[PDB]
Amino acid sequence: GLTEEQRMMIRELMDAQMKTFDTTFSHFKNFRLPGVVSLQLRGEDGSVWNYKPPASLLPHMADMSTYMFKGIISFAKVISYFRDLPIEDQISLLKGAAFELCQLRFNTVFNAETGTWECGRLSYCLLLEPMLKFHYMLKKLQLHEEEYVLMQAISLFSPDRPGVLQHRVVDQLQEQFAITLKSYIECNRAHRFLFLKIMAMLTELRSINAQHTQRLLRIQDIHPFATPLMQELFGIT
Amino acid sequence: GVQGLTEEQRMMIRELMDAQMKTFDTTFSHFKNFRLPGVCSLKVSLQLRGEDGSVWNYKPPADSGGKEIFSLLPHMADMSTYMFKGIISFAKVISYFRDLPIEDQISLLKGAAFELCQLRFNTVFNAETGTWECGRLSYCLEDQQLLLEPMLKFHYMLKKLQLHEEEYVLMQAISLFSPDRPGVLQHRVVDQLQEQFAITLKSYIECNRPQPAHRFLFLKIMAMLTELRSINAQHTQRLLRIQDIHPFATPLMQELF
Amino acid sequence: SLTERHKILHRLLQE
Amino acid sequence: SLTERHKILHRLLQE
Ligand SMILES: COc1cc(OC)c(-n2nnc(S(=O)(=O)c3ccc(C(C)(C)C)cc3)c2C)cc1C
Ligand SMILES: COc1cc(OC)c(-n2nnc(S(=O)(=O)c3ccc(C(C)(C)C)cc3)c2C)cc1C
Repeated sequence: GLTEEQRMMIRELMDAQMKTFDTTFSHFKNFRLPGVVSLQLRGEDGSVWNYKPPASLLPHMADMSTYMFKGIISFAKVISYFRDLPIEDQISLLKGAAFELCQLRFNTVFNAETGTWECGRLSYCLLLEPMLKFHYMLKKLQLHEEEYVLMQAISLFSPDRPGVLQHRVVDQLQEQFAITLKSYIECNRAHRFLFLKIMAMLTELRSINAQHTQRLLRIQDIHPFATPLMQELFGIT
Repeated sequence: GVQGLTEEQRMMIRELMDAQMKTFDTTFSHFKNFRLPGVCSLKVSLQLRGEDGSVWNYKPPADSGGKEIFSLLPHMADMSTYMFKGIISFAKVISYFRDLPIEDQISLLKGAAFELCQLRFNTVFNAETGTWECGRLSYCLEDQQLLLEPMLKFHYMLKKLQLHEEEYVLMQAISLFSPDRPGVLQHRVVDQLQEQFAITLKSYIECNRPQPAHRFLFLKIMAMLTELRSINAQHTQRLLRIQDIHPFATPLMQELF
Repeated sequence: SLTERHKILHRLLQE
Repeated sequence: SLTERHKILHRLLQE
């Protein structure tokens, strides 16, 4: 089984996830909408609105991503090991993992049967695009909550992001999170390469991030759509 | 055949056709700033095609009691009000209607507003798809029992007759100049005008429609007007009931009721 | 006298 | 500098 310390680490992460991830999106409010993926909105009363985009959703996506990232910042802030870090490292780690942590969270509300992200009263529907493949591949592994939250930790405490001072401490923390994940898998799951499959997905996800940031910077120069918080994340001025 | 109409009949059809062109925007291009349901036999879904190609779709709630069964009525009120302003204009450009004293103009418009809207709406009704195509808007019926509701049957029946524009416009004239509406002083003049519009319609049909599929067309048309006068009574009664509980009508509709 | 109870109609008719 | 170019993050982190 797992050491008492490993059990405390998983517990701390699971509690942070609970306190900071509203899976029903009940508090996602006042977002922009394209004026009068496809987007579905169910009202409390039974009505459904549907947007089919042309053969402009970006203001809305920016609002969604921003809501997601605020939750990620909170997640991080609840973790003791992250709190102990100097402020500039906290910023550099969050700038480096924001995209990845959002995607991992979004994976947990992705339905592979219907190709839909089910975000409370909202749904996004639509796979050689790497982002869509990632969601299918990651979903096929059928990870537990605890595996997701350890993947988030491993992505957050990456020692090699642009601007990290405490590289050695962060590398140590990453490795303890990885060992706990390896052990969690040994003690609960044949699934003989699951841990490495998880790490390969992180790597792929680190590469989609690069591509997607490049694309979003291009679009943002022509047609500005990003929230203030996104602009900070992208180094936009 | 075509020229089997008197000069006077030809000028009447031309005046009416021209009034219809000037006052019926079939593309609804200027229908703007309407209410929309926020983010039961006549239940429709609503579709909005943006200039850019995108579509928005409203599917309305199922019947879960009420308070939401009328979700679309503010919007229908806004549509109806736009329709009626077009109907007022149509009337206003007709010489015979202009000559009438203002109170009769009001009383005729109060009495026919519903009928003229329906007739105009029939021209953009697609019987194949059960859809009214109103420019970038569409209203679709949900899913043969829809033929129970007299309003729906009317649209399907009227559409099956395949009338020409000129026939629609003469139907509108005949409905507008009804001598027996609640409040008409010039009852006799109005009855004379109604009959000349009916005779022109009969002649128009004689001089343009030889086929067995149009046997009795004129009388079919007149029976449809009569039925439409009766659905109006029923529908006004319903709308008054709904309006007392959940006020939805525009100032112009309130006046008309 | 329907003109007082139908101000908007009256207006639209005068335009 | 890093805190200066990320004022909002900084703020959200400090609460
Ligand atoms: C640095 O922080 C970020 C960087 C991002 O893109 C690189 C994004 N981001 N990721 N995807 C987007 S997106 O292009 O709007 C988008 C959002 C959602 C989807 C799905 C629902 C998966 C189809 C696809 C694409 C954004 C914006 C979000 C954050 C917080
Ligand atoms: C006398 O003035 C009117 C009276 C009306 O109802 C009796 C209407 N009216 N008729 N139907 C409606 S409605 O219930 O909003 C409505 C209008 C149109 C449709 C369609 C979708 C075309 C079948 C369904 C329901 C109104 C309002 C309109 C005017 C202008």
